[PDB]
Amino acid sequence: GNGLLYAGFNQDHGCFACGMENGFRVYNTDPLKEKEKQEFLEGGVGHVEMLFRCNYLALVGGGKKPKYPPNKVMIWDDLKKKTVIEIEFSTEVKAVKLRRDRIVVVLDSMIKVFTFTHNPHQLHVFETCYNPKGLCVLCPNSNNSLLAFPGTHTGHVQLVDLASTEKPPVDIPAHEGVLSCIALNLQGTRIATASEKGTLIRIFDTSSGHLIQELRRGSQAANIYCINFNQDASLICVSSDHGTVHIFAAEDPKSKWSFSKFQVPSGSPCICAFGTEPNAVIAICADGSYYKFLFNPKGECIRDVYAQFLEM
Amino acid sequence: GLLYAGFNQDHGCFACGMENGFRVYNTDPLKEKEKQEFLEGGVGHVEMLFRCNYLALVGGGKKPKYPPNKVMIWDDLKKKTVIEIEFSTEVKAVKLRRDRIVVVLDSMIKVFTFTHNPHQLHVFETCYNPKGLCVLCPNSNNSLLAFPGTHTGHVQLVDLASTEKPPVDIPAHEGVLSCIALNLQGTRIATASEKGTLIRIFDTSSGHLIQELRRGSQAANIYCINFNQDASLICVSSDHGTVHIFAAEDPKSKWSFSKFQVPSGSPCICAFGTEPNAVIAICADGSYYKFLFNPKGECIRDVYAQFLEM
Amino acid sequence: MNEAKIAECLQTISDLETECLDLRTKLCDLERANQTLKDEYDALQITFTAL
Amino acid sequence: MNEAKIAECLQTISDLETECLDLRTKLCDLERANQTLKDEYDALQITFTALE
Repeated sequence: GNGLLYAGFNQDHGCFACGMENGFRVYNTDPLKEKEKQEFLEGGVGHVEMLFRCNYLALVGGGKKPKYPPNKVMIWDDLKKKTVIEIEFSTEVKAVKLRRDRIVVVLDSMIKVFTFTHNPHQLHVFETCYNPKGLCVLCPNSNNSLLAFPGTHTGHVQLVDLASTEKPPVDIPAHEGVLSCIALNLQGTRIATASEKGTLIRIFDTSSGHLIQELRRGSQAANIYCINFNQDASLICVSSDHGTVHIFAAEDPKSKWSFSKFQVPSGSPCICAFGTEPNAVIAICADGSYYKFLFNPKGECIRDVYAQFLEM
Repeated sequence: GLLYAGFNQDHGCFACGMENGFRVYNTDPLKEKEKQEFLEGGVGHVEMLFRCNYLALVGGGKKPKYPPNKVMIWDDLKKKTVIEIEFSTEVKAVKLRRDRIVVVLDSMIKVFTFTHNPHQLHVFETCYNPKGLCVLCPNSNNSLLAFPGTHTGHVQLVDLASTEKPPVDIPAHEGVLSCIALNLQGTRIATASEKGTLIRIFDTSSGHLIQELRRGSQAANIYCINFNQDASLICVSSDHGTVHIFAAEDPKSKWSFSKFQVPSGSPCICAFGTEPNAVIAICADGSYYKFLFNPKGECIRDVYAQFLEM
Repeated sequence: MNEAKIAECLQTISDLETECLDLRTKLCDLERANQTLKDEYDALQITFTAL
Repeated sequence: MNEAKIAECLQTISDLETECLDLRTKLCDLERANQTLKDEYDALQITFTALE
């Protein structure tokens, strides 16, 4: 195909990184610009986690010919163009989440937290239910060390503060069914959740676990691919199968349904985030399509930008 | 009103404490690098950490910005003080390395961690040290601290990485010390007494006398001593603004081969420029001079400026 | 612009310097506590070897 | 040129990143050793208090 194996936004959605069959690439989201491209003749990278706009990337090998064994996490130093820390595991790595002081690795059955040091030390292990999608969010903010992940019970989210791990975790019975997506706002004060039914998105307070807002995307089932907050957490964007994107208002009693939505014309699955304009939403699709949409108060969407980001 | 002038560790810059703040300048070519204004008062000491964002400030002047018994670490990227250390006595000078703050008082030297709460590591007693004579090697692999001992005319040398070893004590002069200088490698220390007739260079590891050099037969107040990059030369300032230039490794040549007068005659500190035959003079009146010498020992004045005015 | 690149880099440097100061501070603070607990281990060890 | 100041800054950032990594390593190393000693203290403590 096009060789894309992974796409993910950074902590503020200002960039997205792509794992490729032949390496990785980093891009500025808005305006779209290729920022870094590292080619590996020897194989692909199946997961890329940025730390904001620092020179550190977490890489996991993947694809038909992975650059690294899939049971290893590689921290890439993009200023030095080399791997500087490696952590090896007994099982495949499903995702990595970075903060400045912690490496969090996500495995199928557990979440291991390490020091971000030349010899990483394991600090914590949290058991999860079967987590093949690697669902985990970690607050990148210095004043909020929140780690959130699927609990051992179906539809529960366990929340742990990594600065006060002696405290019991908050367990949120978020859905009756298997979790499909989890998202934090930039402040780490709100968590958005969906089940495999994908009819409802629920936003909780991360400190109390209380439901703040329930948003109904529809009556029919949908595979939810992505959820993201805007910068002030007043809005969320929601991607679904067939590439539709729904736009809702969070934390507003005047919201329950989508004020806006658009379909991605190619229908390919996409992740979404908000642009630099408060009324901009960006969609990055598995086929390589980039879309920027502007919405209005009537919920009409206009296309501002379209590109194939993989050709730059 | 100029209150203080001092070179950084490589002489590539000099800093000025002013009645209304501080300034940093590039030594050669001369260019104003930074200007910080304080409406509330003066800074009487400014210690650079090379070309880093940290400056040590001590309040001074008629209306000091800070109490003179406090050391302020300035973060020049944030334009604010980030660390404060308070003392029972006035601060005479500060010396910085990346991992240590060294504070010179009139009669003792205290070494601290460079942390938000500095911890006192060592205290060394000195004789009465109103000039704040103290040199600290800035190099990561050499922690040499050198200062006036408790005995008149002695220099004490301490390695801040091996403080359990007995210090080397050098009986450098018969009289009160007036000036002390290290070379960039921290292998040599130059000294003068208040008689100022002799400059003596010692090895810092053994305390052995390497050279005894003569500035003249009559007395003179030595204001400054500095080595060139290879420590093959020293420049020496004295009263009347004369600068003497010596060969440090030639025992056959103990008198200055070259010297020039600073035309204003004001007391000045001196260092070598970027050119191997350049010497720079920073004078208390605000005059800057660059002189080029040649192998015959002739000196010509190349540059003059008021750095306080540009 | 070229100046904009400078501004980002200078901001990165100031934040990095802040972190070194914080780490060194936490390191020196912990070094002292460890030595204090090293001593309470020797003094308590001699007590319970005396018993 | 103004580009030269970019090059200097990039070197400073690279060097600072190494120092952060080294310091956090020494800090986390010591934090773990302190916890190991916090354990042996309480261990020997309760162990020979029962001896008394």
